[PDB]
Amino acid sequence: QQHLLQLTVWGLKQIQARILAVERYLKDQQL
Amino acid sequence: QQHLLQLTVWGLKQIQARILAVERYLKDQQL
Amino acid sequence: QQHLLQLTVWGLKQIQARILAVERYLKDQQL
Repeated sequence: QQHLLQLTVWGLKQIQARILAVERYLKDQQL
Repeated sequence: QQHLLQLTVWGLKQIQARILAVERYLKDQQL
Repeated sequence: QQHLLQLTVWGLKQIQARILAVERYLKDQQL
């Protein structure tokens, strides 16, 4: 099967990690 | 029931709020 | 029909584009 809901939950987790990386970057670069 | 699609729609809304916070931060800190 | 999973996959794609815009902004503004 294609399990698009499971794939989407995974895509959600990848985007959370990208936003967390940007939050950290801002902190680390002291903006 | 577990309603994973509803949970995922909610998770989507939390990530939109996190990205909006970063967009605002950039504006507010004048980068 | 309402196809909430398809709508959510689309919402996912809009949020990826917003995060990519912020990643690019940081690069372009040289933070």
